[PDB]
Amino acid sequence: AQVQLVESGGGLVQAGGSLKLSCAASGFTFAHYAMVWFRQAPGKEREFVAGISWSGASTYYASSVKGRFTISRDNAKNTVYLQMNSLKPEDTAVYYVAAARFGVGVDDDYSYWGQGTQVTV
Amino acid sequence: AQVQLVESGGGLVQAGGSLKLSCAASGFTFAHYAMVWFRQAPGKEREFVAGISWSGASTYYASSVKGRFTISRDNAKNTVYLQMNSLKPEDTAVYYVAAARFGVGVDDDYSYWGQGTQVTV
Amino acid sequence: AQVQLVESGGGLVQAGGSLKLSCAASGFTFAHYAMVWFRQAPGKEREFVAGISWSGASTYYASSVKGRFTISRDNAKNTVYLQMNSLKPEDTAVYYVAAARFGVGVDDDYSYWGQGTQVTV
Amino acid sequence: EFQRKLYKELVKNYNPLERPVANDSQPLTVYFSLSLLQIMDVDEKNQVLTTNIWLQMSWTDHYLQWNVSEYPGVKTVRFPDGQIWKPDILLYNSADERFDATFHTNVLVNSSGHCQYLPPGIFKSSCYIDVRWFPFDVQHCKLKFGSWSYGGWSLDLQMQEADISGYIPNGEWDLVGIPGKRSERFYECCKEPYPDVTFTVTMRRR
Amino acid sequence: EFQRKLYKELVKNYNPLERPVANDSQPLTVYFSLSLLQIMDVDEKNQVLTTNIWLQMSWTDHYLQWNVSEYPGVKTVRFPDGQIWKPDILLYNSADERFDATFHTNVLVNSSGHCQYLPPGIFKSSCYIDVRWFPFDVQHCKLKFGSWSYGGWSLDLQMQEADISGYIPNGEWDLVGIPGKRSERFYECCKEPYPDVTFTVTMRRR
Amino acid sequence: EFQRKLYKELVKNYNPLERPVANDSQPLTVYFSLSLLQIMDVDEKNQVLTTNIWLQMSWTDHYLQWNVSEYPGVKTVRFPDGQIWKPDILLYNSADERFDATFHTNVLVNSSGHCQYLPPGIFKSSCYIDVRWFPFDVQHCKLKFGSWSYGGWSLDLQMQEADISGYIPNGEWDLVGIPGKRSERFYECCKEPYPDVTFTVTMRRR
Amino acid sequence: EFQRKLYKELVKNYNPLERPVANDSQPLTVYFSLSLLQIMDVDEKNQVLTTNIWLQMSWTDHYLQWNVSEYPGVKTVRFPDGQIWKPDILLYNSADERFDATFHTNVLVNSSGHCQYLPPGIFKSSCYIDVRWFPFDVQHCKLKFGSWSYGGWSLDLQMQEADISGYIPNGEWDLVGIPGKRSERFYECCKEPYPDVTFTVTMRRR
Amino acid sequence: EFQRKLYKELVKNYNPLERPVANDSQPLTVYFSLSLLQIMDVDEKNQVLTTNIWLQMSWTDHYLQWNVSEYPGVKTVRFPDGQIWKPDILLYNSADERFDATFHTNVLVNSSGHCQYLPPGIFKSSCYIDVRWFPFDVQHCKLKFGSWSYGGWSLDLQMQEADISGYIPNGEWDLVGIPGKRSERFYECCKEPYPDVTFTVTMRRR
Ligand SMILES: *[C@@H]1O[C@H](CO)[C@@H](O)[C@H](O)[C@H]1NC(C)=O
Ligand SMILES: *[C@@H]1O[C@H](CO)[C@@H](O)[C@H](O)[C@H]1NC(C)=O
Ligand SMILES: *[C@@H]1O[C@H](CO)[C@@H](O)[C@H](O)[C@H]1NC(C)=O
Ligand SMILES: *[C@@H]1O[C@H](CO)[C@@H](O)[C@H](O)[C@H]1NC(C)=O
Ligand SMILES: *[C@@H]1O[C@H](CO)[C@@H](O)[C@H](O)[C@H]1NC(C)=O
Ligand SMILES: *[C@@H]1O[C@H](CO)[C@@H](O)[C@H](O)[C@H]1NC(C)=O
Ligand SMILES: *[C@@H]1O[C@H](CO)[C@@H](O)[C@H](O)[C@H]1NC(C)=O
Ligand SMILES: *[C@@H]1O[C@H](CO)[C@@H](O)[C@H](O)[C@H]1NC(C)=O
Ligand SMILES: *[C@@H]1O[C@H](CO)[C@@H](O)[C@H](O)[C@H]1NC(C)=O
Ligand SMILES: *[C@@H]1O[C@H](CO)[C@@H](O)[C@H](O)[C@H]1NC(C)=O
Repeated sequence: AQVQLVESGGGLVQAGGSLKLSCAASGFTFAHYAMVWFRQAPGKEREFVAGISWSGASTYYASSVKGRFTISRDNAKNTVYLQMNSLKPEDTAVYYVAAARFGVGVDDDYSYWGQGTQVTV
Repeated sequence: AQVQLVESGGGLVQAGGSLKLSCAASGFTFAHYAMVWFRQAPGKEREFVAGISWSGASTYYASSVKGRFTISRDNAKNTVYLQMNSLKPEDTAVYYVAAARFGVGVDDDYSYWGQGTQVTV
Repeated sequence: AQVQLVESGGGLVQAGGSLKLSCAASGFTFAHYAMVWFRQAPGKEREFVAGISWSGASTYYASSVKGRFTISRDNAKNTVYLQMNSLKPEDTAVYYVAAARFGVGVDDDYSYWGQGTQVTV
Repeated sequence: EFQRKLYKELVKNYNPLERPVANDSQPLTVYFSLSLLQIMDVDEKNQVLTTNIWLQMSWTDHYLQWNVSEYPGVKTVRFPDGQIWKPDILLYNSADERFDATFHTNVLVNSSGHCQYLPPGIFKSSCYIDVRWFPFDVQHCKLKFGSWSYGGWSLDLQMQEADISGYIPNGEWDLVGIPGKRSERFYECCKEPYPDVTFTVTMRRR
Repeated sequence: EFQRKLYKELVKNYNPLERPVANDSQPLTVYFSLSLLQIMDVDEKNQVLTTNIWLQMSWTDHYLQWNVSEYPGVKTVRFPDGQIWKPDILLYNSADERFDATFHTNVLVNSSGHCQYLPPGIFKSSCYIDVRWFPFDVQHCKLKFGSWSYGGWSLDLQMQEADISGYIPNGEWDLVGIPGKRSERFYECCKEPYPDVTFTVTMRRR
Repeated sequence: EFQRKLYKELVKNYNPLERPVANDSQPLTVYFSLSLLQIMDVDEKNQVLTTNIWLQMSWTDHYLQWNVSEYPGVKTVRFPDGQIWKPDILLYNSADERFDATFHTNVLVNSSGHCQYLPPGIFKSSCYIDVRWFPFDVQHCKLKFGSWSYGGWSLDLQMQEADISGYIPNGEWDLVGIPGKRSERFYECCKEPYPDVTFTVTMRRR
Repeated sequence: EFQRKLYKELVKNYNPLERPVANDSQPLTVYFSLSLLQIMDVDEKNQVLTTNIWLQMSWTDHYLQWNVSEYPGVKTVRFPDGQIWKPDILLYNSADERFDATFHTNVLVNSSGHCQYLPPGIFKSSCYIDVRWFPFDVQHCKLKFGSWSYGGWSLDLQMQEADISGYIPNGEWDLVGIPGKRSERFYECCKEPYPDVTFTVTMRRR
Repeated sequence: EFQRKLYKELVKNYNPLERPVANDSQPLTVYFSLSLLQIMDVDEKNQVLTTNIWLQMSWTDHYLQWNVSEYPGVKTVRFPDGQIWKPDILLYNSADERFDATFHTNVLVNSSGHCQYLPPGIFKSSCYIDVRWFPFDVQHCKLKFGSWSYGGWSLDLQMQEADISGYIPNGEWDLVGIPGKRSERFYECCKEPYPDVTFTVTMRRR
């Protein structure tokens, strides 16, 4: 067993350059679940950053950003990548992944939660 | 109310210490319930740390405490033990246990609460 | 729209002051809606103060406010009056009233909310 | 949408087990009248009669109120069974196994507040078919309607005249009249009347 | 509104699978009576007969109590099936294509608490017809009522006299009397008895 | 997956007992066309007849719209009985004990489109079997269909010709045809009308 | 109180679709016994037979346990039809329209103990009435009970002898005995011994 | 333990109105096979016959998946009626008053997802018995099964060979066999097939 979702990236770079982070899976099947990204800040509670479906092509984003982030997923590596381009100083928070069964990205239930990584431009 | 719980053990090491927390209860049969450990920080939500089912072999660890913290239960002695090794200085909080009916340790509807002990590192 | 809930009666008074807090509303029929006073302070979330039924009989208060304040309403003018007497320094908070359908003052599901009239001592 | 807003707002606190009235001491007026549209079988001396009747119940509610200026267009509000209070007025001397013949139907409500309940039914009642004085003998059969739990200073069952329409003239029996009378089944020591309505159907032969 | 407040407050914790009593070990007392209204028929070859019976169960509740001084107006409250406790008293020797012909109805409660449950019923039960030898033999048919699961130290089922008010005289049989008796049966190995009520219907012929 | 999202998204606020129309003053169009598959029996002189009929309903909805460009695959959705609005159009001269003998069916919706509700049923209707001449005469029975709670300025019920599909030739009665007629009759004190649809089944004998 | 506390606490995590057992590999044991009270009719050539039977199913549940030391009083708890698990033991060669005449009843539990699920009913079951060898021939009719979904390595359904209590001697048929036998049915690809029970009723004439 | 975890965690997002498939364009294969057990009666000129039939429906599901390594023990999960998708397959030329004689049953699933939905039932269906040329002639009665809402490019029905099991040798009619074949009734609108299966039962006097 020992189901865990570890996160990395350690992004503390200044605004403008780039950021790239990845996730990993341990116990559950990666071809039957869907992952979404949640942002949590010391003043805020939760934001639906972006999400992808189990099928492979259902990329959904938030109204806050439409052309600054992008997502990708790989099943052989058992990982998902998030790319953060054109860093701005307004978004500084801790990112963590919420896992769920067959879904789309819009409001959904969750069964497994992941680790939090601190990002501050 | 004959269903209260008590703790045994205190932790104030600087870092990288070892500890053995012990918990026990009475008033209900210690064979039809499972025990889970919970941590509360000054300002934060409640987080799940370690758990074990009533059967005996369903050990569950959080994602950040995989290879460090271990848990066990003695049915004849009516006790539950939590052994901590290679502690990090970021674990400063109050630990209290919660019981539940036949379960596994994953999210559930707990019945009996207790009181916590403070660990400062 | 057209459901404006307006209040008045700001005050900065120590103990021993008499206040005539006034609230008014429009849009809905005033003779078919009960009203209740709620308190919100930074240290807490929300608490009961006092309420009336849709007829004018059997007003309800709280344990800590059994004496002191009184509440009244007249159907022909669209006004709600709260007579506040013998102030104490603990009533530092906002006073936004709530309106529901035919009710009993005690807890009920509300339909129309109001705005704040923060009063501090 | 006005329809959705009205439907959402009208059911905030409407526990369906309550009697709607501004003052609970005051009784409630309910208008009752039936309309028989067909007769299926009077049968032999087995003491059973089958009739096809549509009921008609009306009353005034004080918890469904609004005015049209706020909500243009809407004038009728329809509620199914379960979410709206309805009087439980039944047939006392019923012989059906289910004991009830009402096909539950939606209830209509007007702006100011009124209710109309029109359930159809095939009622299998009890009578005394004992015409032994040669074939030609008038037979009077009774239908007894009334509340089963409510009674006295709570619901005063008011009566309206019956309806004489499209009776499908039969070839074996004919209707002379349909009188209806309200009576009281007061017990020994109650100090509170228990009303009921009895309808009489009269038929000799054909 | 007082009635609405009472209905909202009274159900704070009333898990319907409870036995209302202050002392759990102490038994409850339930009073039982019936009222015969008519007899329909009794076929010959098969052992079965049909009767028209209105039951009457009365008990004392403990979790449903208030005092009318604070709550003017309401004096009686009604609860449907599903939210209130009702003892399961059934007919043992039933023969219909169903084990329960009761048309459920609301339960009435007053003041400190006293529940009256009045179900109607067209009951069809199996009798012992072996009096074909003598046409003028009185037939004692049995109606056996009692609890199905509750019994002993929990429900002390009492018995009240039957009723004669109204009978719709039959054209083939005549009532002679309606005796009733409570009986007990002892389990295999236990001190808890099981009570039941047996009513004997006696008719000779006509 | 797309079907799951569509199902979860289309039922955000769809109070089932609403009337979905763009305008609250504009009425709504419903099309009605039954299809008779067989007549089971004309029965005895009780003026009852048993027939096998599949009804048909069509109407337009305003709260169920999407664009199929971004949802490849799924083009038709279906809803069970209870969550989707369905008009209360049924038979008037019903002689069945349960009144409505329809086996409820799922409702089909296409794109930003209409609904189809195909119920099958065995209808026990009553007509005027009183042949003027000797028993061998052409009898015309009438089947009435219309709304019960909805009527006038809300549902302008329209008629379409019936079907003459496989009729399963019976052995003792032959039909001539099945015409229908829409009638805006029963214009009462209320300004709005009360539309109805009456179908005629004519048969002499074999 | 004790009753409220126990009833609220017993259902914390009791998904009703479970198979209570400490170890998922070990099967569960259910005990089955029936009591035949009366025989209704042998019916016509249709090869169908009607009886009156009360079944009795018992099993040990490992999710309803406590001890009376800290809960004085409570010794028997009951659960309704829908929230407590019940085995689905049915009649294989059933001929009733509904296929199941069982009048569902509450499930009884004692302390940290097992359950009893006594259902009553009347069963219309098919047979082979082909004793035309000679009118005086002993007919053997079979009642086949068993699980419908569960079977093999999960439910080792056993058998207990039936009852010979006051079986209302019939006027046309008399029985010699009611033996029963457990049987097994092998599968195409499996070693799981799918069990079943067959009860034989033998009668010559009277 | 593991059983409860699986049962609770498997139904997180399972809107029961779904059509489980990986791709919304690919249709779904449903295997159909029936098994008749007995013939009760042929009735009279109404042209209707009664039969006892157990259906057998098999399909493959994609949202019910796991592997037993991490869930030791449990190998078959079972779901009740309502929480699991079931194809809406029934009989077209049904003559019963209820239109559905299926006694609903649980659904069995295994690790990969294959399902079985065996319902039992008593089917009263119409036929055509008008063989005037020769009173002693073999009669071919047709049973037409197929979907009611789904059709074309979404659910492609496939047929398996029927069952010739212990069909209770009758005493008046004997059958030769039960051939069956798939048919299509493709409509004019669009080019989406409308599949169905037709089973012919051929019987001659005995
Ligand atoms: C009953 O349970 C209580 C739980 O505290 C225990 O102390 C007691 O010994 C138990 N008694 C028996 C007879 O098991
Ligand atoms: C409708 O009710 C509102 C609320 O009381 C009121 O302001 C308005 O004048 C009313 N309109 C009419 C026509 O009475
Ligand atoms: C209701 O009627 C009673 C009857 O006298 C009266 O005393 C009371 O003032 C009325 N209004 C209420 C109770 O609000
Ligand atoms: C209940 O009844 C018993 C009778 O023996 C008595 O001893 C006890 O005090 C009563 N009250 C309880 C148990 O709370
Ligand atoms: C009714 O109950 C209330 C609440 O305990 C009490 O204050 C009041 O005195 C009671 N009145 C009577 C007449 O018992
Ligand atoms: C509905 O119809 C009326 C009458 O023509 C029109 O005035 C109104 O604008 C339409 N639309 C609405 C009310 O939304
Ligand atoms: C449906 O609407 C969306 C957004 O308005 C648009 O992108 C899409 O092309 C539309 N589909 C069709 C078939 O017009
Ligand atoms: C349960 O049964 C299995 C079967 O081999 C056994 O290995 C195991 O020890 C048993 N006990 C458990 C799993 O607690
Ligand atoms: C589904 O099938 C279509 C065509 O058959 C194909 O274009 C698509 O990529 C497939 N997968 C999907 C839609 O996820
Ligand atoms: C079966 O489940 C186990 C559980 O850890 C996993 O390791 C294994 O990969 C699974 N097998 C397949 C084929 O997914």
